[PDB]
Formats: sequence, C-alpha cells, structure tokens
Amino acid sequence: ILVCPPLRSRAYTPPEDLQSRLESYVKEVFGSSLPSNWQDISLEDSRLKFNLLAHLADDLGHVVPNSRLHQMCRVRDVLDFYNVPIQDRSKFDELSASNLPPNLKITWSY
Amino acid sequence: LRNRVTDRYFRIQEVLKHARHFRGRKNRCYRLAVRTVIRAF
Amino acid sequence: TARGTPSRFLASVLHNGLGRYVQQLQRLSFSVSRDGASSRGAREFVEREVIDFARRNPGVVIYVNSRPCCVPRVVAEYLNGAVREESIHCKSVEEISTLVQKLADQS
Amino acid sequence: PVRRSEKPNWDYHAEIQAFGHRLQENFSLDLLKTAFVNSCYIKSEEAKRQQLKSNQELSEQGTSFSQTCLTQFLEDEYPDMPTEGIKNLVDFLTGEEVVCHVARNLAVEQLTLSEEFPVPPAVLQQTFFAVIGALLQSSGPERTALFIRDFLITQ
Amino acid sequence: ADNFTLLGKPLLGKDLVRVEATVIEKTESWPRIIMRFRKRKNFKKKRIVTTPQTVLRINSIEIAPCL
Amino acid sequence: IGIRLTLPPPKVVDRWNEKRAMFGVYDNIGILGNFEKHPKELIRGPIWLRGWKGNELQRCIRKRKMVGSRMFADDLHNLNKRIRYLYKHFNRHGKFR
Repeated sequence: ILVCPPLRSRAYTPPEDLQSRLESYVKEVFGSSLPSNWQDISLEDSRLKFNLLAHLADDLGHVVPNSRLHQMCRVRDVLDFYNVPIQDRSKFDELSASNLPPNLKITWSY
Repeated sequence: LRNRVTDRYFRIQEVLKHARHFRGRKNRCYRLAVRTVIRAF
Repeated sequence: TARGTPSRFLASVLHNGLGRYVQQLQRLSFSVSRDGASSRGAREFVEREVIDFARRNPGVVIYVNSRPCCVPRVVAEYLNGAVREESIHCKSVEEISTLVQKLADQS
Repeated sequence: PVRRSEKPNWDYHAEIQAFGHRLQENFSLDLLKTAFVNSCYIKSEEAKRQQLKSNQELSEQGTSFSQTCLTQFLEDEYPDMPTEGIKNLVDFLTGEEVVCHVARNLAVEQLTLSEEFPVPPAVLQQTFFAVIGALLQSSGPERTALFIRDFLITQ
Repeated sequence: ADNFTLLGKPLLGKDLVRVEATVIEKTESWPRIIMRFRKRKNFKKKRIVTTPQTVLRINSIEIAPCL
Repeated sequence: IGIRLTLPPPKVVDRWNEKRAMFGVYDNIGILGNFEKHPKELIRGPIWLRGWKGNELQRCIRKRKMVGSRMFADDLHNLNKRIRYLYKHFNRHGKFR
C-alpha cells in the first residue's frame, strides 16, 4: 500500500532572489559559456527546455501549465511567468480579507 | 397525454384576482370574469 | 385599477426632511448562491459593487448570505417596519445596482 | 409577533453602529448599549441564569434635559403662553404616544433589550430618553438640543 | 401672507422671494394599466407602466425687502 | 381543480450510469477506425429505420415494403389505410401548390 502525500496549495510568492536562482539553474543546464544577453537564449531544444522547467518546478513548487508551455519560448518568458504571483484562497476568505465596512456582513452557508 | 398544462390555476387566478370585487357570477367564473376585466382596463 | 386596489395619501415617515433627512432603508439581506447561473449577476454584484454601496450608505446594514438557492433574492427592511422582497434572478450587475439604489431611495 | 433579534438576519453591533450613523450622531458605543439595555432584561436574564448597567441614570438625564430643552424652545418661540400651557405642551411632546411613535419609527424597539415583545410603552419611553441621555453625554447640549428640536418639534 | 400678497408679471424677483425644497424621496408609481381593445377584430393589447416619481418637501418660504 | 395538493416524489437521477457515462462512445468509429464501420449500422432499432429518416408517408411506405410480408393482418390493413390517407392529404391538400 502506498500513502498519499497531502494536497499542496497553489499559493506562490516569487522569491526575492529569483534572478540568481535562475542564473544558477541556467548555468547547470545550458553550460558555462554564457552569451552576454542571457535573456535571449532560445528554448527550441525540448531536452534543455525539459531540464530547465523540471528543475524550476521541482525547486520552486510551481509548474508551468500545458497551455503556457508553448508560450515559454525564452528564459525571459520563464522569468516573467515565475515573477507573476498566483494565490490560492477560498473567496469567502477573499471577501473577508478585503476591507469590509462595519455594516457589511457575509455569511457562508456552504 | 404528454405536455399538459399545469399552471392553468395560476393563470385563472391572475384574471380572478383582477375580477374579485365584482358582482354576480363574474367575480368567480373565469369566462364571465375575463369578459369584464378587459372592459375595466 | 384604482377601484380594485388600496389607496393612500401623500405622507412621510416621521416628518422627514423638516429638521433633517433620515434614510428610511434599514436592512438589505442578499440571498445569493455560489453555483447558480441565475445568481451569476448577483455574484458579480457582491464581488464588485456591494462594498462601495455599503460605504456610501453607512446607515444601512447589508447582510450577504451565500447558500444554495435557485432564485437569488434581496429583502429591504425599512424603518417603519416595512419589508420588500425582490428577485434578482437572472439580472446583470447594472440592473441589480439600479434596483438596490432604487430600494435605498424608496421610503 | 417575534422580535427582530430572534428573526434570522441580525447582528447587534452592526445595528447599533447603523443606528448612530443613520441618525448622523457621533454616539459612544458603550453609552448607546447601556442606553438600550433595560432593568427588566437584567432580571429576566438573572432568572434564566438561575435556571449590567441599566437605563436609569441615562434615562433620568435624558428626561430632565428633554423637559428643560423643550421648555426653553417653546417659551422662546411663544413668549405669550404661560407656564401651565408650556408645561402641558412639553408633556404632550414627551408623552407616551408621541415618544413611542418616534421610537418605533426610529427603530429603538428593534434595538431595545427588554423582557416582553412588543415592548411596553413605558419601557419604550424610558429607552428613548436613555438614548437622549447617551447623546447628551456623547455629543453635547447643543447637538442633542438639535436632535430634540428635530424629532419632537416635527411631531 | 395674511394682509398682503405680491404678484409677479409673470415671475417675481429672485432677490424678492426664495423657495427652498428638499428632495426626500425617489420612488415609482403604482403600476398603471394601458389596455387597448377593439371588438370583432381580435384587437387586444396590454401594457404596464411605472412612472418615476420624486417627493419634495417645501421647507421654507422667505421674502426680502426689495419693493 | 387540476393541481397536486402534495409535492411529487423526488425524481433522483444518477448522471453516472453505464449508459449515461458511455453515451456517444464509438460514434467516430468510421473516421477513427479506417472506415470499416458506420454509425448508421451502430444505430439499433426497427429494421426499416436504420440509417434512414423519412417523413410519415415515406416511413409507412418503407415499412410496408420491408416488413409488410411478415405483418399482422389488421396492422397491415391499418397501414394500407394510413398510406392511402397520407397519399390523399400530401398530394391533394395544403396551402402551397
């Protein structure tokens, strides 16, 4: 019998040193000799793309979806995607966390 | 006998609630009532 | 028809507007559903417009009840003990805003 | 008839805040709560616990200010009426029917903590004058005199 | 007022008289029936309207010495 | 009074039956199976209505032509009368000529 690890959340804050971890990761996958504009290295090679995106997903806990895998053409696009923050919260919690005036009361009978 | 009418009571009740304050059989019989609510309007 | 309906004279609640104007709307109860396609517009109203309305009307208490229902509704309770229940079923956000502001303006 | 507290959609603190805001008066929250809680409610809850501050100070302060304030307005507007009539007009304005009508249409009855529903007229009058006393303690004599002028000279 | 009145031709002066009103209600009328019927021609039309309405309270009427 | 005084018994429906969960399966068998099979012969029903629509008169003619031999006597007589009536109506009556 195999035990299920607990369900992960989708809340993702981008780390402050995202640039330096991306520098590290592109150094282990794409090699030591950098082109000076490291932004515009293509991800047309699917093996290198898998290595980079799998390393980033395994480390940062956030994976690019299949609807955006074709859009991640460059490491600049990868950096943009990992800079975009997403949040996981029930929207009863969203409406409560929004600054409610003292005459507005919300009940959640669900 | 598929697709029969089931809210005919409520249609009749609309016309009769406009016909309620009348005199005679025209406040309760739908035919005589609907011939008089039209004239009232 | 006037002859088959009640009638009344022009009046205010408590000589309203003489010394000061008091908003006669007291409570608004919003029965909305989470998964109702009929309640979609009410859901958008709760997302966007109910906070600004509640800030613009500090004298009105707005309760929002998210519970499973087929017809989303609003109950307007007025200071003279009046109750007015309206269906917001399959209404868009601007129609719901117009209706709620109408309820606020009513006595 | 069942009181609005036992009716489903209710929250007392929000109702108190909206009462103050729709009356456009900067009430003190604790003073308004003590102006709405009555002694019969205390005795009933004591019996229920068997199975805090009343209205009385705020009620007497509000009643005394109401008498003095209404007497001053009436004898300034109408200097040629004598004392018996001025007193009786003040008694009409502070009487049971007028004060209970004003309190009911200002939703004092919904916010009144008592033992019996509907609220007895003496209890409603005492609670209304306790609200007047709380306003006198919170805002000042000129502002609560404007309040008295509005909600009783309009009657 | 009592003992005197003033007549404009056709309107009085704004320096002479003011009227002050207060918007106190914005409501709608009770539903009004508009119904058309012509006999032996199958002519029958029904419409419901609710005209908007505004209740104003006239607070004060003030006159000024300008005659 | 033609209206129920009590609520009807609740009509619970299971959306995940064999039939509901597998409706539409193999309906692309021709375009996904080298055209060996046709949806018209996936259709199950009367033998005279498999991959053929028709109107009422055409349905009656097709039924009499296909299964008229092995048909009951009064049912055959009714079908013949229906064909005669439908011929007369469709060929002689109507607004548009």
